[PDB]
Amino acid sequence: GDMVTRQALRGRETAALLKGIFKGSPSGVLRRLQVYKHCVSLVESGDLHVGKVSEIIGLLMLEARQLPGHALAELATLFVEVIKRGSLSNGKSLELFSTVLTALFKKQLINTLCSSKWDPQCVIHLANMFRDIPLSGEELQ
Repeated sequence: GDMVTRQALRGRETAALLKGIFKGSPSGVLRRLQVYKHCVSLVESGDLHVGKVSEIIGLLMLEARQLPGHALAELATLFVEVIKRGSLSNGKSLELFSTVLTALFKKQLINTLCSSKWDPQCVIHLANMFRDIPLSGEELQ
């Protein structure tokens, strides 16, 4: 994954890396999860252009449907940890988290999110994510 991260400076080969992820998919789950976490970190860096980040997020959302429950839960926990760290400055991570939540312990996940303290200057992005995936009657209150 580190080599792919180094090679994805231009952003042209990242799609080929996704094919490599497919080569991982058909050991595979852990490599895919690590690649997803590193891609989330790279998008959080913000160095990549808007179009490349949008295409990468779309491809990741499309590919996340086939992933198993354990990898999805691990990615959700990592996203919650990143939100607690408050190092997010783009809505692409919010869209990815919304897609992961839509794929679907979900009630416990949103309850734990509710118990947490929000980071100022990211409340609008949290609201964007919440309208992306609606909550229940009691959690929304």
